Amino acid sequence: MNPIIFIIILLTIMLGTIIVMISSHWLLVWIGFEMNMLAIIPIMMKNHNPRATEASTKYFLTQSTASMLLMMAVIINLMFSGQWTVMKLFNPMASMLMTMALAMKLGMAPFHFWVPEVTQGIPLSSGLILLTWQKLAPMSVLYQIFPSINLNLILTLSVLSILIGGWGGLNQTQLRKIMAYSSIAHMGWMTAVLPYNPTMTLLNLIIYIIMTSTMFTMFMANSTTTTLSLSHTWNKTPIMTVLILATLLSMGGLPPLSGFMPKWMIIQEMTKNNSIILPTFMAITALLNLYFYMRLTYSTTLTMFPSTNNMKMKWQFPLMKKMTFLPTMVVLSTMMLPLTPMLSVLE
Amino acid sequence: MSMVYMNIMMAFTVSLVGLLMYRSHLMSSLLCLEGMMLSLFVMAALTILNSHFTLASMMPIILLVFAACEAALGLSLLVMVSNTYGTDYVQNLNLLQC
Amino acid sequence: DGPEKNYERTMAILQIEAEKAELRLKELEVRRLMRARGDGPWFHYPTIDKELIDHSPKATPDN
Amino acid sequence: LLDLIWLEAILPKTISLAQMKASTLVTNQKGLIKLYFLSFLITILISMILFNFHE
Amino acid sequence: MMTGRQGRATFQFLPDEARSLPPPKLTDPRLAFVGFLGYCSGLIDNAIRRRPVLLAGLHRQLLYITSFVFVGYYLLKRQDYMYAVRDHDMFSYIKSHPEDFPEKDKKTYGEVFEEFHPVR
Amino acid sequence: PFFDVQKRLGVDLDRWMTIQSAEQPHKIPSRCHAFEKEWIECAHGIGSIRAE
Amino acid sequence: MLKYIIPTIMLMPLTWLSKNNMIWVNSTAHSLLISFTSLLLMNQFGDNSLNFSLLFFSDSLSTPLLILTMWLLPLMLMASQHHLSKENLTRKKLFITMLISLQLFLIMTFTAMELILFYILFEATLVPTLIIITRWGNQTERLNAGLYFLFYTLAGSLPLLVALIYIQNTVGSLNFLMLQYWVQPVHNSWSNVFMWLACMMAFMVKMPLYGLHLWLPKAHVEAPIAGSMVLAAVLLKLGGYGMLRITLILNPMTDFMAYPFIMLSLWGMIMTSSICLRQTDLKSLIAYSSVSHMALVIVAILIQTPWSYMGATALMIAHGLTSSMLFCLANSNYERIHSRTMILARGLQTLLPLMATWWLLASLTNLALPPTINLIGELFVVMSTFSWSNITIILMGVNMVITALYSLYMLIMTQRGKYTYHINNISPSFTRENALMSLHILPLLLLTLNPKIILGPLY
Amino acid sequence: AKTVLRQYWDIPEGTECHRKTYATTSIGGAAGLVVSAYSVALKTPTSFLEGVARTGRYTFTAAAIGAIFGLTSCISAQVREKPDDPLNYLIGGCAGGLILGARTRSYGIGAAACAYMGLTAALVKMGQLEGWQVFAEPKV
Amino acid sequence: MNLLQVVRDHWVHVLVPMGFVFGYYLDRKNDEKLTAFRNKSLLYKRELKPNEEVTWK
Ligand SMILES: CCCCCCCCCCCCCCCCCC(=O)OC[C@H](COP(=O)(O)OCCN)OC(=O)CCCCCCCCCCCCCCCCC
Ligand SMILES: CCCCCCCCCCCCCCCCCC(=O)OC[C@H](COP(=O)(O)OCCN)OC(=O)CCCCCCCCCCCCCCCCC
Ligand SMILES: CCCCCCCCCCCCCCCCCC(=O)OC[C@H](COP(=O)(O)OCCN)OC(=O)CCCCCCCCCCCCCCCCC
Ligand SMILES: CCCCCCCCCCCCCCCCCC(=O)OC[C@H](COP(=O)(O)OCCN)OC(=O)CCCCCCCCCCCCCCCCC
Ligand SMILES: CCCCCCCCCCCCCCCCCC(=O)OC[C@H](COP(=O)(O)OCCN)OC(=O)CCCCCCCCCCCCCCCCC
Repeated sequence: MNPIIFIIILLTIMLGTIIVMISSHWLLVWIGFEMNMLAIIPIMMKNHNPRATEASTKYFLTQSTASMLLMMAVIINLMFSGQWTVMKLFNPMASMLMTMALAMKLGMAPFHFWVPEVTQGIPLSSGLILLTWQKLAPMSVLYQIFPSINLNLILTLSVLSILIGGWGGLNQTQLRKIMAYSSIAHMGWMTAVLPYNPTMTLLNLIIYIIMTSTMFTMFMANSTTTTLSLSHTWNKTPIMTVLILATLLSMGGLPPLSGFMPKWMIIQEMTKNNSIILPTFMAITALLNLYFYMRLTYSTTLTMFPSTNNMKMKWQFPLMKKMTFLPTMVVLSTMMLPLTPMLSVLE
Repeated sequence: MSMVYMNIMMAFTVSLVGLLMYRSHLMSSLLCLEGMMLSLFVMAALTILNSHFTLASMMPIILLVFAACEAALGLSLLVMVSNTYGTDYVQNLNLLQC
Repeated sequence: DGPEKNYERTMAILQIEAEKAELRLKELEVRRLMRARGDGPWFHYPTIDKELIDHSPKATPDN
Repeated sequence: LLDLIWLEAILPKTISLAQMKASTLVTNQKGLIKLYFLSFLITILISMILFNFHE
Repeated sequence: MMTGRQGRATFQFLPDEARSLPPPKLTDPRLAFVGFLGYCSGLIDNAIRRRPVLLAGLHRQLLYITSFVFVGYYLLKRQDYMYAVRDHDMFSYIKSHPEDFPEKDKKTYGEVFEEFHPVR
Repeated sequence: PFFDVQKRLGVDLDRWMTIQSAEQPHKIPSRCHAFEKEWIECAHGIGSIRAE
Repeated sequence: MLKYIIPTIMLMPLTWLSKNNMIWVNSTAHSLLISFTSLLLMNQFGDNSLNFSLLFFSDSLSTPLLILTMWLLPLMLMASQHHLSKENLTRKKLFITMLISLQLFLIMTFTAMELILFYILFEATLVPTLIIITRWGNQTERLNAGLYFLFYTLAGSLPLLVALIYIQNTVGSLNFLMLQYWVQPVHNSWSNVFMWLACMMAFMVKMPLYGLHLWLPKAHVEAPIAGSMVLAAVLLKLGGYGMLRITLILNPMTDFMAYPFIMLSLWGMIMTSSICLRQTDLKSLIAYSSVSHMALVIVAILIQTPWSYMGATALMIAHGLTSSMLFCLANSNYERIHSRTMILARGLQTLLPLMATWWLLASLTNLALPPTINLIGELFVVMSTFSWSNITIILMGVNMVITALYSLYMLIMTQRGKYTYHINNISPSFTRENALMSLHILPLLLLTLNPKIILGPLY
Repeated sequence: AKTVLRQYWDIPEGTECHRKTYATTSIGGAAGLVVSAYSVALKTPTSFLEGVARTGRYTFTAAAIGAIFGLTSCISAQVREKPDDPLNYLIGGCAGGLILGARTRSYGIGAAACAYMGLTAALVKMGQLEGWQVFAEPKV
Repeated sequence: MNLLQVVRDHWVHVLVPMGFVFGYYLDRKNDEKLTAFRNKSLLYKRELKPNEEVTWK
């Protein structure tokens, strides 16, 4: 792509999301999703290969179906309330349709199948946009309609997402597929707490984005997309293996790292509402994710896998990728737990 | 509700089932997607016109414009798929299985 | 440190912790009422703003 | 009998074995648009008929 | 829960009523920790780019510390404002609803009966 | 809105079309103008939990 | 506690800013100085605990555990510096950093006032411990050992997190001093049964409880020597310390909820003691010995008597020094013959006379020869358990017979008989090795002179 | 599901076992059909009769598990005269587990299914007695 | 060189000792924030000695 056109397309992806986030009108929310989908397809197609074309097609079909269901919910809401204001919906059928539409857009289980495939089929930079920025608009909508959401439906989607994400990631060797299932699992935490305290949905979203952004950036720095290609990092950039280790432990939710904070604060809110079984089940099931994060740390940082002779040639050249914000992101991904009370700025 | 809504809502349901139950041609599924938009356009227009919601009269046009633009994007992807494989069959789009 | 300093330092610690504990129990009770009744500043889900309404004489009288 | 066998079998070995089996069920997919969207239709129908999520 | 506060000046980082609160002290231990995180980010930046970790680019390390401390100061001001608002709302509600928060007539242990459970 | 930029800047991007009892071209009223006006004024300011 | 936290933190820049050839000298010297200052924690009062601030406090329970913790760091640096001699400088410094960070988390863990602060630091110790096992362990099995260690601990500790937050919502505080005055009795309902299990299983797994102990023979055996020292000496005692604290808020339900865990411990100690008789790996035998000793601590904590609580505190301290000494003794043979098999090198008393004296002293403390503090702790527990039920003296008596058998079997197999003919690289014991052994046993026997300082708050 | 579950919990424990079994068989049978639907959709059967065979095999297993649990637990509550006891479900839950082993022709799955389904069933009964909420309504 | 090089060799040896002094000093500052009951407990409250102004610091 012409670099100027690439900038305009990224700004349009952001504009679509911003429109969703500032709109008080359901039509403008729908337009924001349409604009966002239109602008993201080129960045998925940009490397021109059959896998990128398949991923773009699978993504287009999923998102277009979701957006039609969203519009159906809006129109039903208009028929039963005569207004367009972005707020609680006034019909239970409209609520179910919009909740399902947003679950499809988020890739929540059982609407999840596209996330692993689409992420695998596109470049790492595109996957970073797909798994971080693309969650902002659907979450911002769920944040505003949650009082009218069916409690059983949203909690069912959350439980399934945590289960499927945890189990799906166990069988993966591709880094992009691991991040896709990790995203699905982390999605379930955000929606599980939404009925009780939407502020903790925002907290988990922000910290998830920071950690996911850190992981993709480090994968991009060495152009690694598989477990075995990442296992060579120790013999090229040792510092990167330590940073990868810290972030993976943080994503695993281990104290005293930053990733424990969202799990800690969500458990607190659910227990205040006499929800004991569900947070206990969620916390235990999250051990699945810790397992396949720990497997990566074993092959990357805590042991030394075999290298190749041609790796010696790489020693003579410096890293020249930008790695934008990486030093800041990795610190925020790991060392923020002592500042947990700062979550009140999200209130 | 009035009787007409039953049929417009059936049409949306029919085209949604048609969208979710693929055969082979990717083109046949895109038509079901456009069918969904047509039923939304009609139901929106009927609700807005009957209620005399004057400023909402422009909403069906915006719906049609944005949905046609999204249909152009869908057709472009179909052409790129047909270039890769020589058909628009969805069973050739299974590389990402692995 | 002598026993007196530790003793009265303990009382200062206990007072702060007892005060925080009572406030924690009060906040939960306040949240339960506000969410049940909707008469407080919290759980105040917005309704349509009535300044949006047009009060001009319309094209027809009955409205 | 106890330390090397049964105390392994009743907890870590069996729990680990089940997760592995569940993982292969989840990830043994054919990558077909047709089947994935067919499962969406089942999900929506179940959500209405069985769980009445539309109410 | 506090999204629709009656006195919520919407989409404002620090509404004007926050100016009645004491500012965070520049020696605040939380602000010192934020500065330390900035210093760690500066060291990591040297490490990933294979410069001498402690000495390389002292100008860059200084801007890491300053920017973290600068942003940290305002985030703490908002943090302290949001907890002040929470307490203000809580106490106003308790005053407006005395029937829901009655002062208990609370007895001494000489009067209240607690069962004894021997440990034997 | 998630971010209420419109209210902060005092610019009306899409509020003008949210309800049918807002100002219309040539003062054409919607059929249910009176009912919507009465419901909006009743529920104004008290929050949705009370309004329901 | 800042007078200990800050100096511990400064060990890190000291390690990183030191001359390349002085990393072991500098960190060892200053960690010993920190250990010396920890004796100021012995300002304990008869009635009130020593309450520093809103965050931290020290009573007669945590004080001895703190002194042991800070004492262990220099010993671990001494024990590690030989087998890390060919490691490159940066990785050596990172190894020391993990040890320092573990000490930092531990001393804050033992003084945390609030149970949720205790929890965060209690889990925090996992991370450096896992890294030490998996990165610097020697065998392929270290990777599997790390996973068993990690997921056994978290399977229990995540339910504990839910329970603790539930208690704070109901009581209003998790501050330990407040809970002493606001504690309410636990009614006997199904919901309280699972609260009790949530509050206890995490600590039970760390002891470990018999049945839930399979992680320990893996982790303690695959870790490097410093890893084994801290794992057995201190980290097992987080479970005991946690149980001793949390049982405050679980009465009277502990009366009947204790029964299944008392049976597991009383029978488990006999099972694990028997296992020691047929172990072929010297390190594995020492690891199973720890499970048997900690079964007594579990039983002592669950019967909740003043004598059992004094005995439990003494045993935890006594076992910490003894088990660490045994691992160091076993490691010194491993650094010569590079095998953990116990029957491989025999008759070492003929080749290493003084080292055979350390083996004897380590063995005698392990089988609880009076008047060692090992015996004092075991005796007090046996006394209290006899009052709980006279019949327990049979299980306690059998265990003491079996313990003597495997303790001296280890001594006889390795130190006595005829030396192995083909093993010809048993060089004389280094000054470092001899100092390392005597820094275990000398404090252990000195405590016999003044036992009260390790008898805990019930004294 | 809301209705069948309501019918099951309306019947007092250890009484009207025939109606108790009808409810649990329906709950199990419905779960089997749901499993069949996703299985047939995601793993296409080789032929139409193969797919009907899979559905029958999965549905019958789930209904058989549901019937035995409902029947066994209701009878245990009757011969012991202990309606409000989790042990009845613990027994019913294991019986359903053994059926799962028998249908899968595996002793190992049967024993694992006994232990885990038995405990799960007991927890369900405890929750009903104590009012444990799985999907708890927001309160604070 | 004397003084120099000696200092460059051995300056790290002030870190931990200065950590202890700083840690000690911060411990005292925390005690000055917990004076709500100084000379006010029922057990120890008393009249101040003539010159004396606080019973402990
Ligand atoms: C004027 C120019 C413009 C730039 C000015 C900006 C300066 C501030 C930016 C930060 C830089 C701090 C100073 C860094 C000094 C590094 C000097 C150096 O690298 O020399 C190495 C020195 C001696 O080492 P040597 O004896 O030669 O070799 C030992 C072999 N192992 O080793 C040392 O002695 C280095 C000692 C460590 C460095 C100091 C650590 C500072 C910690 C900062 C904490 C941040 C807290 C922020 C809180 C703010 C809250 C308000
Ligand atoms: C409350 C009291 C608590 C006290 C009791 C605790 C009981 C002990 C719990 C033990 C937990 C399971 C055992 C953990 C030990 C480590 C597991 C292991 O190492 O198994 C190895 C096995 C072989 O496969 P693999 O290692 O991947 O092959 C080589 C490639 N790395 O690896 C595998 O095949 C995959 C293993 C996946 C399992 C990872 C551990 C997750 C444990 C949580 C289970 C989540 C259950 C959620 C299910 C909900 C729905 C039913
Ligand atoms: C090998 C795996 C390792 C992991 C082990 C995990 C252990 C978990 C144990 C959980 C069991 C907790 C108990 C739950 C049952 C409900 C408890 C209850 O509320 O029952 C109350 C009742 C009390 O009886 P009572 O003393 O008469 O009442 C007071 C009047 N005097 O109840 C009573 O009668 C008190 C007696 C309850 C204990 C029964 C003991 C059963 C026999 C000993 C089994 C030992 C453990 C077996 C583990 C095998 C696992 C495979
Ligand atoms: C022996 C037992 C005795 C009978 C009792 C049990 C039957 C209970 C009634 C259940 C309803 C019948 C279930 C049969 C489903 C269809 C089976 C099937 O696989 O159809 C064949 C087809 C294979 O596709 P293909 O490879 O292209 O070959 C085409 C051959 N005509 O398959 C497909 O193309 C898959 C797509 C069509 C199926 C969509 C999913 C719905 C069917 C799920 C199973 C039934 C559960 C849902 C219905 C419950 C209500 C009855
Ligand atoms: C029963 C006591 C329970 C009491 C309440 C507690 C609920 C416990 C929930 C247990 C969940 C069990 C999940 C088991 C997963 C099945 C794993 C398996 O191996 O089954 C295989 C079997 C198919 O056979 P296979 O050979 O593996 O594959 C054939 C390929 N063509 O798979 C199949 O054939 C289909 C498997 C369907 C399993 C559904 C079982 C649910 C039964 C619910 C009955 C309860 C009734 C309601 C009670 C209400 C009051 C409590």
